[PDB]
Amino acid sequence: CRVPKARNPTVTYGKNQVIMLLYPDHPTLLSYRNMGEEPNYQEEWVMHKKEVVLTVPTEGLEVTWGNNEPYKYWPQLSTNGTAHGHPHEIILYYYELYPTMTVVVV
Amino acid sequence: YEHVTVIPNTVGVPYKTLVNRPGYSPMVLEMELLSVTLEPTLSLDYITCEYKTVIPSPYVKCCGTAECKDKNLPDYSCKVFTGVYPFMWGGAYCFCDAENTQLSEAHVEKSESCKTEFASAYRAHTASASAKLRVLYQGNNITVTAYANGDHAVTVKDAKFIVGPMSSAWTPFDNKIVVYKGDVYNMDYPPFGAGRPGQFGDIQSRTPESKDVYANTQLVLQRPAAGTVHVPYSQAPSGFKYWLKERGASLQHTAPFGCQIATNPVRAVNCAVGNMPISIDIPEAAFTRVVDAPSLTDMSCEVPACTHSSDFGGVAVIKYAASKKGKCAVHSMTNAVTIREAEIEVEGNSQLQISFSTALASAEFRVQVCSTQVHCAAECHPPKDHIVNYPASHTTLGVQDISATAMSWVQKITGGVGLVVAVAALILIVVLCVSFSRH
Amino acid sequence: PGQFGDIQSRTPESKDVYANTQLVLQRPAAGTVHVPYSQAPSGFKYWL
Amino acid sequence: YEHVTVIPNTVGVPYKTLVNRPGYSPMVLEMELLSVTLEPTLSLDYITC
Amino acid sequence: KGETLTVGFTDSRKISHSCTHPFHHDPPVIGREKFHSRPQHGKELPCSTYVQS
Repeated sequence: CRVPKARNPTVTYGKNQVIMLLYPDHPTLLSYRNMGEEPNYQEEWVMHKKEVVLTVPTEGLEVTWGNNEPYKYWPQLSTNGTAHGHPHEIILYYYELYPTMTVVVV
Repeated sequence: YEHVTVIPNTVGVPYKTLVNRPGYSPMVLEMELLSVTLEPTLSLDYITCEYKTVIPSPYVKCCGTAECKDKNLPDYSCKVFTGVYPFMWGGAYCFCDAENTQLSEAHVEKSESCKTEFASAYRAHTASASAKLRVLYQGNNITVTAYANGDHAVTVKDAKFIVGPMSSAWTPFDNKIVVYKGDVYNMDYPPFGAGRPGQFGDIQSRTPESKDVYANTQLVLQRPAAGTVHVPYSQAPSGFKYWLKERGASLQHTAPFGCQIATNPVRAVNCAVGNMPISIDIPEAAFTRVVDAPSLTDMSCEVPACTHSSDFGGVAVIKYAASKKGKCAVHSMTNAVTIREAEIEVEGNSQLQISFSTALASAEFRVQVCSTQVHCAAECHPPKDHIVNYPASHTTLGVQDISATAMSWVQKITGGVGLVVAVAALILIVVLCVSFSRH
Repeated sequence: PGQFGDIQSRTPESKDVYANTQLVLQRPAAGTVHVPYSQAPSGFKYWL
Repeated sequence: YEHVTVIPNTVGVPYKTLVNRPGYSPMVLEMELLSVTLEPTLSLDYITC
Repeated sequence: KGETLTVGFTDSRKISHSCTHPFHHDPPVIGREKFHSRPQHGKELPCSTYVQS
């Protein structure tokens, strides 16, 4: 049987975050899983234009939109702070990348 | 020469292994998993499909009394109703309107559709894990396919490859699975012959073609409407149809470690779990003696740019003086920095350019080239982008110890505090020494 | 794309038109001669 | 790469800015205002003659 | 889609005959999208049909 493929979503990125704007014509299933030990599978049906914000773990996130082939996303070690320079710029750099270790070590 | 290394089971990621055979120039082999398949052994328990209810024309016996006998059909039920006075299109069924009875019977059979639309309940055991590996050997791209059990060696280009056993026995498939068409589900399906009405497995058979059918539909015959000959009943709707509507997500969408699930045969593909030992028997022809190999001197390294983008965002340029024209292997001496190129060409007095990937905020590493090493370092910048569609080519940062340079602030503070302690300790020691001598 | 102002012009009669619809052409299949594409729906209709 | 600068509103005087994008050769742009117009919105009160 | 099914025909006397019987009709979803008609462009998945033979 022939089945439709939902329109490509508009995608923007944030820190460890993927933001999608969905454009369904008809009810479309959206689902995603983590690619690590605990997939934390979640799914929802979307019957209208919607903005969905997904969190991306270190191991990466896989997202399936309708009948489209799945998308895979991985985070980069981006910062608003910087390495080197002033001591406070260095702490911000490491805090943003490793907020758990930074607090414990400091 | 037998070379043994271990690589991660992550698929689509190349790994570099350095072959070190004394007396010969160092060689680097590049290996990448293209596919890893975990194929479980299955044993069919039973088939679940839609049932059909069979109802033969009711026997209407007026004036006298009807009766029936027990039958051995899968879910047979029989009842006789009294006081019935049914009508047909042309008038009353028969002469007398009193002391009449109707005999109704019904049973359950597997639908003809069970040959096409059904779910198979399997028991799963161990998996015959196997993988397809890409190897860069002597500059050539070759592939092998073998079972990941440390056996079934495959020889290509006179090189014998042994893969496995797998470091992990983990599988996305549990002991009891159900396979609809292209979908596989993990569910504790009921024991054969113990199915329940309105639920998956309400009707069961060992094979699609079998005549041995179990059914539990709670089929109950009801009294017909007055003046009619129809046969009413109360029966639970097929549990197969309910299951199809309530299947939920299949393992293809819910499995851990990014496993891809395929059927016919049932298998898990490219699960990022554990690692895979690889043993290669390398022909002597593949080794060049250090006396025959090119030798490099007066080597130095600079880094025009470095970004820890996770995609070979670093570039390094190494100047060398070669004794003669030839090829040299290149390998990183640290796990923090990975070099994209496995080998380079050297001629006369020139420079080579290589790319690298690191998680380090500042790169400090040594690069090994044919019988020589050069120390190379530079500050690295963060990427502008937050998200990518590929896995990092480098390894993790690891335990703090590899943090950014220009960390002299840590040493200055630690040293400043340590110095204050050392001085205070000395002052106390001197006073204690004087106090000790005095009595 | 998909938002109010996805298509803009200074005046109703102007020939100077800005557009950002993320129009992507897709491959045809099964011997057909159609020209499939993926494009964000008008942000004007969505806004309305 | 988004580069943000501020220049004086003096017209006919060129200003240069350096674009520093790590990993790439430094780029220099030159900007000059040729004209700046401040056009007030007016509402007519009356005509006298 | 509907909740009832009606079938009928015209008689030799030009009299209409029909029979209405309750029936829940709501076909299963094939794939991950709910559509009301087959598209010009799309993907193909396994399904079951009745053969015209």
